[PDB]
Amino acid sequence: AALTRNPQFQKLLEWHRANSANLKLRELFEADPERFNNFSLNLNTNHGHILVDYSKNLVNKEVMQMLVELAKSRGVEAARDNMFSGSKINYTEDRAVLHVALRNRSNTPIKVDGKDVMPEVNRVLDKMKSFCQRVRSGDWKGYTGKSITDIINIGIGGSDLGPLMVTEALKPYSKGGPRVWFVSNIDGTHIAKTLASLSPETSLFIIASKTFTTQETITNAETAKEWFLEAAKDPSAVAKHFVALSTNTAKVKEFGIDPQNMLEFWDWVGGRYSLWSAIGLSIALHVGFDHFEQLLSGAHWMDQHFLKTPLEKNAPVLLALLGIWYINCYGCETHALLPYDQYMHRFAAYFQQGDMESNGKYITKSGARVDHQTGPIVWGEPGTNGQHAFYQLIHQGTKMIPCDFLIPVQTQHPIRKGLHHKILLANFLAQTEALMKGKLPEEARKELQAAGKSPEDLEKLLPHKVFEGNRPTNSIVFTKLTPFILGALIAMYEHKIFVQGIMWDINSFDQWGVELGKQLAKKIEPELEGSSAVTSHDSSTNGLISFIKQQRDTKL
Amino acid sequence: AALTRNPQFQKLLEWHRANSANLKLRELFEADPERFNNFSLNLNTNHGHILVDYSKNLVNKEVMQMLVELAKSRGVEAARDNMFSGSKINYTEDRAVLHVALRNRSNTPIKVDGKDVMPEVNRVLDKMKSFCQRVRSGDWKGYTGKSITDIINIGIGGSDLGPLMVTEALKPYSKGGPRVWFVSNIDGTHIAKTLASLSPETSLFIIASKTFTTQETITNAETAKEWFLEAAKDPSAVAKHFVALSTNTAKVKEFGIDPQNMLEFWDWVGGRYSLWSAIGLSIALHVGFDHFEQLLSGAHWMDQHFLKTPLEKNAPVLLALLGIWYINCYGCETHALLPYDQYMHRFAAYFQQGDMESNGKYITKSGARVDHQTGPIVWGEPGTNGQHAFYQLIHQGTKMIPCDFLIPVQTQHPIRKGLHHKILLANFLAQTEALMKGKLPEEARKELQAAGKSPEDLEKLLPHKVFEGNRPTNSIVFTKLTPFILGALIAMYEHKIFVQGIMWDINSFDQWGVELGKQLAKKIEPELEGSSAVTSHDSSTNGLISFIKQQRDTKL
Ligand SMILES: O=P(O)(O)OC[C@H]1O[C@H](O)[C@H](O)[C@@H](O)[C@@H]1O
Repeated sequence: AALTRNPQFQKLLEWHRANSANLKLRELFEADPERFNNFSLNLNTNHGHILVDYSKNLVNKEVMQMLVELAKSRGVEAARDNMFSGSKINYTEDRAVLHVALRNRSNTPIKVDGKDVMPEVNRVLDKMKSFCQRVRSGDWKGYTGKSITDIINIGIGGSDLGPLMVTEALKPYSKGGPRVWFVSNIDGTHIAKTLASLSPETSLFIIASKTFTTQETITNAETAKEWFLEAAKDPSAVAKHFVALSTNTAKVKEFGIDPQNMLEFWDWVGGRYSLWSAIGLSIALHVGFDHFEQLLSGAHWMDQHFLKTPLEKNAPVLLALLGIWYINCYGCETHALLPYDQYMHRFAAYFQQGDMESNGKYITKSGARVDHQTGPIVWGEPGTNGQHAFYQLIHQGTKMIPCDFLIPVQTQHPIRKGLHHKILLANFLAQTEALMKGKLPEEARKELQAAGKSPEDLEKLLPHKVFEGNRPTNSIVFTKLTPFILGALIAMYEHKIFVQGIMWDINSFDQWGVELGKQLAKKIEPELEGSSAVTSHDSSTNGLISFIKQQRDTKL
Repeated sequence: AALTRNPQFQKLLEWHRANSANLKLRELFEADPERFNNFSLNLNTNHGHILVDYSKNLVNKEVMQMLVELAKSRGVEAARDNMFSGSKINYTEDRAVLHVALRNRSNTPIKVDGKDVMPEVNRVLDKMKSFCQRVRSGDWKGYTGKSITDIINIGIGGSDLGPLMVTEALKPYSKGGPRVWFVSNIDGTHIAKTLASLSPETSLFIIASKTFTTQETITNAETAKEWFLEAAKDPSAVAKHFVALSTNTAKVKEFGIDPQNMLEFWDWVGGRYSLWSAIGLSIALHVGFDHFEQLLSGAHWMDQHFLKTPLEKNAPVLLALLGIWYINCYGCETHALLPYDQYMHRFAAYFQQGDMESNGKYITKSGARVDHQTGPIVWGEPGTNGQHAFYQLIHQGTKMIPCDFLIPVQTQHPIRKGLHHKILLANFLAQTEALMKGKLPEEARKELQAAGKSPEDLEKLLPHKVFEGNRPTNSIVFTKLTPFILGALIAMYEHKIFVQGIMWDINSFDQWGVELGKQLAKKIEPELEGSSAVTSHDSSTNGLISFIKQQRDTKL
């Protein structure tokens, strides 16, 4: 595997072995009054600032230099330039990787197979803009002559998580827009509970699927169409109530939607990088096309920051390198995303797909099996909720857990003259300070002494009250969570993921690991029908099927 | 540390070192046709069946025997009896641990300080019943004389997660009940967006907190009171719209709440074990007291199973033991909970608190620091959604991740003559089969050959298409997700957590690790107010505060 054979990596690992035990965050800060200044980036986007403070990490000047040299030796800059120029860097599928084209506001040509993609990107955006105007204005009418009140996105994974997360995060920008609903699970609860609250006369369905063959999405779409036709009783009315977002015109036609009712995207748009494309239609419908364009513009700003900045001062590069340090040198399995923002409640779930489906890989570009760790398990809940759930384990468990804490300076709801946001900010700051500093036995002893505890009760309680500290965090703070800033943040993590994949020599852009489960499910489907025993699998699968058939008709 | 010095543990570890590399799930099933039969428990509760199939784990007869022996020699049987009898097993706080008393339907006396707690448990339950009749019938009137249509639970952590997860899971049982809302985050978005959808005339607030001084909860509660009084304009009207789940009589009275409308619980009720207490009021209001009683009865059934069953066939003990094997022998940091049920969408988040805040610990009963791992990081999303987000990494990444797959046989929504549920079940079954079996080079090769790939393309793609398999799972299948069965499931995991804590020699029932962040936040809060530079912390905390003070003025 290319990483472990790399001499710059071996140097880093050797240094970690010899010296890492001596790194103490409390002491790093005491020895260096300039530590924050030297280990943070303050990015002025001209539409707000993003501060990436990486000073509370187990690093020094030497470590950062070694990490930057490693990025250089792994060819990160050339790989990046190849992505942006439309090279077919998705080598297992022989595809370009061009989510950066979707938000290329500059309109500089990007060629695939000698042909500029920007005219077709811009054509679809124009069509999206026109459609959003028609629906949001009340002009677009349903089959009984009423304006649309509800938009229902039907899709799963990449066709669900982005639009859901973004509409949730940008909820204050949705005033006067139609309601949005997301249906994703094949579990019939999902579509049933949604349809229960809706009228066929005023509901517009958006069928979102790159392939247009995904079982959950097509089944859900068929159920929706059946519910719709039971009321409308007119096949021609489908064109007023269903729109398709796909690359696969043939399958869209087969489902019963005309290409005029389809907004297209392309094979070089990965599903988990797709919200910037036609897949973002439900975002644009909910918040308006203007705000959708600002989302794209913010991503574009971050794209240019990634493209043009020297590695040592490049935000997604530094984030990627810190992650490699913890993954490949410290062996940490996980990475927590902890946004102190209730609107961002689905941000961590989004990056579960974005990170884990990209970099949860084990074969390199050479065909070699990796002999090192690749992508981490991503998880998290918004602050302050998480503090009262799982921070006990972060402070006093036995796992090292790199955390990114995120927060806007300005709240969308400055209620009680700012009291709530003041408290929120205080907790944001205090938690990373606590994780860094800890509490020494001598400090805990004095607290117990002052609390009026007896020598007997004191000694029994003391060790439980000690915080070992030295737990590293990033703090990412931004002026306000606007559409533009959100776009910049999402793109920043997209590029972090890219940099890590290149350093591991894996393909961040394929997903062969989902195929086997789909195949085995198609085999089991027919076996569930009827009351005969199944014997064709291992004894567990067979036994679970027996239980299902036995318990099917028990009237509880 | 006790565990590492235990001879049964050292034997298990030595066996792992010598033999674990040769455990292959495919081979284990091939060699033993009785495997499912001998490595599963089919529990008949008389109100449905719960099948705990642990056969797809990296264990054999000898391993389970070694594991059960370790549980015995770590004192699991004696510790359990001590919990059930009211012994003060929460040893750092000198407290009993009696969530089992809350649902003790048998009413067998359980004594704390020589006094039976059951009369008081039953009195509060009776008051809850009365409250439910009043609100649900429409007899409880708001300040303008109208029936209540909306219930708002205000609370954090254990005062929020349980009621939220259970009302979400039991949504079908809520017919005729008032709508329920949960406000928890201090982030003012949470209360603001909730109150915007509400009428002061028809909304009832439930303030959930032991001390009635918890900062986030009391601040949110005070904001709700202010909004209410803007419309009502009469301090005496508060008593018709605010109730408390608390013991602090004076504070509740000062708030304006009729002390009649305070429902009590006790210090032996841990927050993360509290939904079974007065804290469950919002559940009982939403689905009715009868269904709440069914929830308690399900937990009671599992309590009796845990208490009376020999270890080798005791469901929560076996789950705990498999966890110890993966944590302390294989070194797996995480445990995934994957319910194939949209109604269970908050189940994993609930057990983040239940598990991580319980067992994210590092000091043993003797005061010594553990020299072994304790509680895992718990995470997950409902199936099938997770398949399209992160299962790529579970199948083809570099992490070993024990997963529990959960599903009901019968759906609450059998739409399209059961087609959706048939598909859901097929995926549930197929994913654990896939994780176990993988896909061999010989199988992938035939697929590439059929696809018409060239010799060169076949060779290059082949390793990317192989699934190594040997990834262990539990499958937990149950007749239907009723209130009773849900209660049984929650209690099962409560007791799994308890068993692991005993084996690690830690206190599952305190939470000293949340204290430091609370102290540091209280110090920072007043520092944010004015314009002056803050220099009293480390340079990162100071620099982050400087950025906040500079950016809060910026106009975008
Ligand atoms: O957009 P679709 O063609 O319906 O595919 C949706 C999804 O399904 C798959 O399982 C893959 O995990 C993803 O890459 C994707 O987001």
